[PDB]
Amino acid sequence: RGKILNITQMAAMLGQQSIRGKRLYRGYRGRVLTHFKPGDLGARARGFVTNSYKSGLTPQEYFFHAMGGREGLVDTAVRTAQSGYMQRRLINALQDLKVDY
Amino acid sequence: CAKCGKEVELDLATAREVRCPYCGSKILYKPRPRVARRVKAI
Amino acid sequence: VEFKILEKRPDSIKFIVSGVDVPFANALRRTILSEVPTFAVDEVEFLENDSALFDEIIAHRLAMIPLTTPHERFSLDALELDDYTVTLSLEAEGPGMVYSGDLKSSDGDVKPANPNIPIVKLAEGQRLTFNAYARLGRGKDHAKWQPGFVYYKYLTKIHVSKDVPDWEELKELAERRGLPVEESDEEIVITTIKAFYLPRKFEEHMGKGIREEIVPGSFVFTVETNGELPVEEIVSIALKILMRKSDRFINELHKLA
Amino acid sequence: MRIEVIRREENLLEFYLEGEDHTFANLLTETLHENEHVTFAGYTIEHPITMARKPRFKVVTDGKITPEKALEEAAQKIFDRAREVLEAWKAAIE
Amino acid sequence: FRYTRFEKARIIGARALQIAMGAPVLIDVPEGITPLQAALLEFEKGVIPITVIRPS
Amino acid sequence: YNMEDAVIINKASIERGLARSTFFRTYEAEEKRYLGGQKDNFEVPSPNIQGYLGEKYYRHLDEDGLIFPESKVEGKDVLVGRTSPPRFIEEQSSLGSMVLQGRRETSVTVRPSEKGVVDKVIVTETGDGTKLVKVTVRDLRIPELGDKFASRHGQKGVIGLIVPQEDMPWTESGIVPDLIVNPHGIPSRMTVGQLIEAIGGKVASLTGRRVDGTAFIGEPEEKLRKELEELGFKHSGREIMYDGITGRRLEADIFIGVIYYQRLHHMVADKMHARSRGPVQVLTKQPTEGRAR
Amino acid sequence: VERIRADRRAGKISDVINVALYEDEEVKEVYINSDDGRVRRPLIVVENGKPKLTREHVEGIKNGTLTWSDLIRMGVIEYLDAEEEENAYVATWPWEVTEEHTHLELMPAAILGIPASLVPYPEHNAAPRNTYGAGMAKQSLGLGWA
Amino acid sequence: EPTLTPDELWLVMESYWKEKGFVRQHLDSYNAFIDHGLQDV
Amino acid sequence: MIVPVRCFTCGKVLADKYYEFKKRVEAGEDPGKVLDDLGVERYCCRRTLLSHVELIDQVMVYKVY
Amino acid sequence: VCPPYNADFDGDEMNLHVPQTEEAQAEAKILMEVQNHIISPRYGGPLIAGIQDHISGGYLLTREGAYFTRYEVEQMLMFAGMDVNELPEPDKYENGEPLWS
Ligand SMILES: [Mg+2]
Ligand SMILES: [Zn+2]
Ligand SMILES: [Zn+2]
Repeated sequence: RGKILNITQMAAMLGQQSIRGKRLYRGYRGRVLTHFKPGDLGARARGFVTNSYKSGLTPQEYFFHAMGGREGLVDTAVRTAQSGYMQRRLINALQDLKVDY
Repeated sequence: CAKCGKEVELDLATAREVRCPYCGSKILYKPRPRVARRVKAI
Repeated sequence: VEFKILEKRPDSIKFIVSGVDVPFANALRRTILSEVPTFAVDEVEFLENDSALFDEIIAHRLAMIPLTTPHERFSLDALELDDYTVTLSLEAEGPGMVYSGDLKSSDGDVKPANPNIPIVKLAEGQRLTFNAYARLGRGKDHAKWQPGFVYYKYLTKIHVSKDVPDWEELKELAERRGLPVEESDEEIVITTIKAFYLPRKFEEHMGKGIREEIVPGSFVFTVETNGELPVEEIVSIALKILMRKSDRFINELHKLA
Repeated sequence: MRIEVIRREENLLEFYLEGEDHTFANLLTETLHENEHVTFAGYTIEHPITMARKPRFKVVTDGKITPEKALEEAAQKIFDRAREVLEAWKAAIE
Repeated sequence: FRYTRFEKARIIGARALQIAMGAPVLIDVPEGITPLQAALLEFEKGVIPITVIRPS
Repeated sequence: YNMEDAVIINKASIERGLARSTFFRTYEAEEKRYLGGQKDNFEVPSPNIQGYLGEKYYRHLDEDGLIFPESKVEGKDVLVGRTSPPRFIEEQSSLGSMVLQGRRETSVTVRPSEKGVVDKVIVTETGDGTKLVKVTVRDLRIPELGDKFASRHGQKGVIGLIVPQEDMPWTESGIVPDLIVNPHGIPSRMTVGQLIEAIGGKVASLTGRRVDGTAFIGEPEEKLRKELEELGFKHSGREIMYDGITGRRLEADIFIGVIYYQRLHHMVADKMHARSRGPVQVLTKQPTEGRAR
Repeated sequence: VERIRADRRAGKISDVINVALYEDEEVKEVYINSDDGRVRRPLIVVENGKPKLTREHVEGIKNGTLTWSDLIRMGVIEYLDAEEEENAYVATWPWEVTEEHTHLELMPAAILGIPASLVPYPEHNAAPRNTYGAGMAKQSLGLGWA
Repeated sequence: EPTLTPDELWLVMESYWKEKGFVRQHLDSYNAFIDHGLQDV
Repeated sequence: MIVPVRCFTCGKVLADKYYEFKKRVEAGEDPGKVLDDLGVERYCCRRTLLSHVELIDQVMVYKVY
Repeated sequence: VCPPYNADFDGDEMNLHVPQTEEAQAEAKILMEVQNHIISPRYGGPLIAGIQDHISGGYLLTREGAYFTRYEVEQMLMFAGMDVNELPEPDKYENGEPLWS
């Protein structure tokens, strides 16, 4: 139960926070949250958490982290659906084959 | 027998309507008997 | 073997045993928890319960009351315990809180050791009548039959050399908690008769200037009970069980070959 | 306390001791290490749920004394040792 | 002649069923044993008379 | 016995009260009035035929067919005896049902794998004009092997073994741990909040005031560590522990805290069941579903 | 837009009226919302950097003088919809109140809901663990009714 | 001046919950449906 | 649900010092000495006395005959 | 045996059925028993093996300087089924005390 990436993610930066590729764009007409100035593409504004899990996340940063965590939740239940049907195809096509003597 | 909503007992059997003769309400609680039962204490 | 009783309080004792070793003390310690027998309520026969609690909960609490066990009357060191049964009855009625001192016993020698324990609160018109049964039992079968506690620690001495900056604070700290300190022209000797939390300021010198040495063969014990047996007596009864247990083994060995 | 011998061999004895726990077992094992002739002496409690009352001992000597004789002398040590402590105790609380 | 895994399982399975319905057993004494476990000891000694007709 | 999210619980602690809980259920046997004029009549079913259970499953009923309280119920014991009229003396004729022509049983029984004791037997009238009886039965249920425990952070787990109090490692004071948690679960999930709560409960218990932990304006982390030391304890939460089996200090320091757990209701009593050979469907011929069937 | 807002704060017109000015380079629109299902949020108005209605009223809230009905009429608390929030530059703590902030947040710790508020120190965990932990509080066993 | 501190703001918030209900929407909307909305249909 | 008569880890009676605790703390006497002034050494015994709710008074009012 | 089932331990449930006829029962024990499935057909490698504590404990047992005193060695060979005779022998280091690498 290891990864050097999470031990470092407990005493250093978390890093950027992404959603399926692009950075955080989905919000108000010109900004993400209503606590920044309209028209700021800066590092801190567009979703970059600077504090670690030990020192503690601030209110803006904590909300950004939730946007990145819902991604993992949704996906895992969806990927199973396509796999299960797909397996039914190849089983009902190859189950007849045997190796003769 | 019986026992009701915040009062005293009633008589036994039934044929017709079940109402308590004083609070005019109609909900009964069957009273506990007066016997002995062995409950182990683990 | 020689002892040095540090303190004797009502129903507790702390002492320093010397001349034994690590294996034997655990034989002693484990025996006090799991072997020394007391009296406790085994089962309860309810006659009527119009109280605010369920039958099992009240029944459960009756088993938790520590009962005085007279050790000079049967055989507490025997391997086959005596089945002598005592009947604790009670007939109470509300309003008012039911205390532990209201229990009636069928034998004046076995009474609740502590009379101020609340059992259950009774309101108006709620009657409560029961006859608790008490028997002898051991701690390994059920935890209600436990005489008390044993905790032991290594007796260590901490040498704190005077080269360490602000060593005086250790002297001041030790005196606040009551640990015997002997001082000379090189260092201070601290006898750890209780837990010694070192401050963080000194953790960088832990090893260099400050080092801890264990005294081989000296344990500090803490025995405390609840009132069923005198604390002076628990150790006495415990050792006899140990001796008696081992003796049987030799008898079984001859019956093998 | 019944002894069920599992296997007997030349200077080797493994056996079950019904009715015992870690208390008497642990004490008996390290007491055997003072006897210089007993090279190996161990115990274990296979699966403590199904059985935690019968452990399994193994005693190995060097040939000059049987394990059966070795235990009888060894267990005698505990009896004498416990007796001394009890005497000190009683002669203290005065 | 070394058996394949599938042939081994079948032979035991066939042999075990015979042992239930009668069919005298060789030296397989100990103490009370199921019909399955009876076939295992007999096979471990290479005395099973069933031969595999190989399709060739 | 605690690897991969399992938790070991002190035997003594169970046995003195910790996590005990009671389960409740209640049945709703009514009195249907058929349009033809017949009625149900709750009476003790006369030892005859037509649905009669035959054994002494009906021993607990009173004279009027309602149990009286504090009578231990178990297995398929009957709670209330009804008798519904067939209303058609020639409708079924099930190859032996022509001679008896009696009265259909239909008595409400407790579900198969449940036990416990009856508590209250109400009896009243409905909005129309009949008589319905509601009987509730309670169950003791002690926290045994398999019940689920979980903190409020996400450390789900099942009770792994209920080890005797004696063989438990203890701290150079009087403290004996209740729950021994696997150390492979904290730096894997990243629940730093779990460690902070452990220290926070230790300080809170000693001082006596309850630490305030609301998000963003909670008690600053550094104060709990700086107060814990002046109360008389190594700042890091660790202590010297003695292993209860043999008895020698572990050559490390062992962390210890006060964490708030909570017992979840996925209790093993409602999962285990076995099938030997049951009744199946007639027209489709497949076995039945659920614990009630 | 300035007229209606300042009128609402004076208590002359009913409190459920919010006005927002959409600001394109060559389109001007002014919206007035008066429906029945909009989700709003309370915020403290601040003017010239000083948050309006200081400790004088906190002493009276802690006392038995003015309840919350009195506050919204007096003109300190403003219910902002999504639409009005488009022009507001909300601050967080009372320490960063420059002469640009239009409003000021109350206690930010109420962002989350009723079961996720049961977790102590939620800002120190990972996002998936909080979801589990919040979702498990709705299944515990206890006493919820005398 | 000391702006407030967080703690005093908490007292302000506190009043809002005690006076009204946590279940405001189902209760308030039903009260409006009884007077106005009935006669309207 | 009246105070647990034993602690859950350390076997030591505790009901006999609940009530006397509560009324004394509800008058201004700081808890960090009241507990100390009584026989409460280790913290394991202390947690069960500090955090408890004794709902029994509310539930008792309602009846089941 | 808790990579092949892909089970964890937080309440997951498993079912067990018992074959009856003598041919079926025999067939199950020779062809599907666990020991015949240590290597997985997907890739050439072992599937049933050590998990979390099994690996981490193995490191502590074999580091430079893990000297186990005589009492512990004796106690742990009886915990691991193995059954040796009077050959713990011969005590690599006897400087401090006679002990085992
Ligand atoms: Mg699972
Ligand atoms: Zn009435
Ligand atoms: Zn405690």
